[PDB]
Amino acid sequence: VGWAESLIGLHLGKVALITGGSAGIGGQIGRLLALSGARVMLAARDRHKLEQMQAMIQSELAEVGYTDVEDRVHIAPGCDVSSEAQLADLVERTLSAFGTVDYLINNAGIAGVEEMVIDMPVEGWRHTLFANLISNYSLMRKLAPLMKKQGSGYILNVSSYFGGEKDAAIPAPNRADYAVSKAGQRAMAEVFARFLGPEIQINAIAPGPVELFARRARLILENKRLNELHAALIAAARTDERSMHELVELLLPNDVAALEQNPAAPTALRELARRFRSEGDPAASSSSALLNRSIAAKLLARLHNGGYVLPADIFANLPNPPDPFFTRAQIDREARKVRDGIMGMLYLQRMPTEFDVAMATVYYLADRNVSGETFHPSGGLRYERTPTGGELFGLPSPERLAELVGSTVYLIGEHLTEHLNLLARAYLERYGARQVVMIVETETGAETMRRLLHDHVEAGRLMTIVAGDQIEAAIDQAITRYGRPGPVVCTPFRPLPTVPLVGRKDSDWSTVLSEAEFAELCEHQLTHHFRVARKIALSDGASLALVTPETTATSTTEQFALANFIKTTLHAFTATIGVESERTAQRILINQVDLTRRARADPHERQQELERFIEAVLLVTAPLPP
Ligand SMILES: [Mg+2]
Ligand SMILES: [Mg+2]
Repeated sequence: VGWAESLIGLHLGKVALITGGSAGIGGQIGRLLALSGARVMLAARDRHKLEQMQAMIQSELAEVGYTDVEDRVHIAPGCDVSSEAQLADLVERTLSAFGTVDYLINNAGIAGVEEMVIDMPVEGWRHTLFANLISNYSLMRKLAPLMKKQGSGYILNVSSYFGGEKDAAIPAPNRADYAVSKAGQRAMAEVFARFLGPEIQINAIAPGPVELFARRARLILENKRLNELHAALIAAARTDERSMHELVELLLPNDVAALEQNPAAPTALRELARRFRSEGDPAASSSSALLNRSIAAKLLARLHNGGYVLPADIFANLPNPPDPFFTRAQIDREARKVRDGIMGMLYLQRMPTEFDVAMATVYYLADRNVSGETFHPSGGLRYERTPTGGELFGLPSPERLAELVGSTVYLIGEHLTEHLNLLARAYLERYGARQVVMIVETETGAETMRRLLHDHVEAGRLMTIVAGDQIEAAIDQAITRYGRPGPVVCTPFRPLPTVPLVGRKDSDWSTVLSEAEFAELCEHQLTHHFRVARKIALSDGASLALVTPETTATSTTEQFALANFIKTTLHAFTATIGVESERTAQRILINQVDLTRRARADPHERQQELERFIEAVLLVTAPLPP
């Protein structure tokens, strides 16, 4: 009798580790697993919140008739999952308390940087990947050996609808780091299942929206002001002789009315001011002041990152608009717009509670016959998605191909020398590009490409730059010395690793892909492209192709799995920055080109494989006529 009845015995005899276990979905999964008879370890940062969650669950267990409830619910406070050292301590603490872990519930997540890519610090991106994605691999790598040795285990990654679907990506503007980490959580389950079977199940859950929008609305309105100011300054500079520095000085009085009426100001800035007044709330200082110090700092960074020369202290004396910069009426209005938009996307016109999602998840965990899947414990969304892995294709139109004549091409890479050689020669010999800038990682890479392209090096058509781990500064060098690019083709510097992804039942797994190697994989195959895109998305007229890693007939099955992991995970990034790029005055296109095809299965077939690559890249880097 009672709603927990459905649960008694459901997970009896299991030991579960739940990260982010002090609140939200994770706390409810921990609660319901304990009611179902599992011993649970709840991991989180704040001791107090985790203590009160422990006390609530233990009280509920005793209420249902469990005895010795202290033995059934343990906590691991101070656990920052972005710290590899603290993940090691968590596993030690959990094994000492309970012995082998049966269920790894990878639930901890941080929201991330919550900015557009062009405003997203590289270290904040990396931190989100460590907290939300690399942490899931790390705990799997520590717990799967014991699971396989005992003959059973279960890894559940708590992804999100923001991570997309198996064969379709979803844009998540202002959340690219988060969306990438969510897509990676799903892709990890999709590609590791064949290696972790038969002993270990690995699945993801991807709930849709779950039960304030005010902070989110806040961010949207501040973002809007930043984007509108940036876009107006870029537009004004196209038809005004003054330097960007001189144009930004027009903003320093921080006075909407004075700017609208300044006959020395470019019309784009006067029209912007007229817009802020006409569309604003009279009680909001954003209707009478152009910006605040927070928005001003982000604007200055965009301009610097786009190559504009301005003093670091240009906004040091900017007058500070009085609170509220946006009124609660403005914030609540945008919040209701966000809410109503999500409610409108749900087929069922209701969102689940955290309890509902956890209950469905805890029933799902009892199913012993599924692996490699993403379960949707809530779902039914009208969001548009972008199918991934469409194959058949050809050359672009002759009108678009002719537009490459005289263009400046950037190629980035090092490992894929045959791809880089053929692409450079296609642009230069076949389509009359003026010059190719070859941006490599090392001097040895540079010498290799200079050797392969010696004729074009001698003729001044092929320039090489050595980027090292300073790709942003290398792009700046290319822009200053050789001019802005049209095509930019971004291939990974590094090949995929050649290591096993699982160990033998009785082995120590010492040769299996390490936690540190997994982080390096993300650095070289995801963050590499993020860093290039972050810069190129400020370069007007660029067409960026992000290229994911190769697999050949000599590539291992582990490399094929890692290539598919990267493909899926990067498609979340590509879809997101595509939408974000619509908000800047700079005209940029961003597309992804996948080298590894769907199935694993002589010098002629190779050269046609490479020729389809060339055609793919041309189809997304040739500019459409204006
Ligand atoms: Mg100008
Ligand atoms: Mg654009």
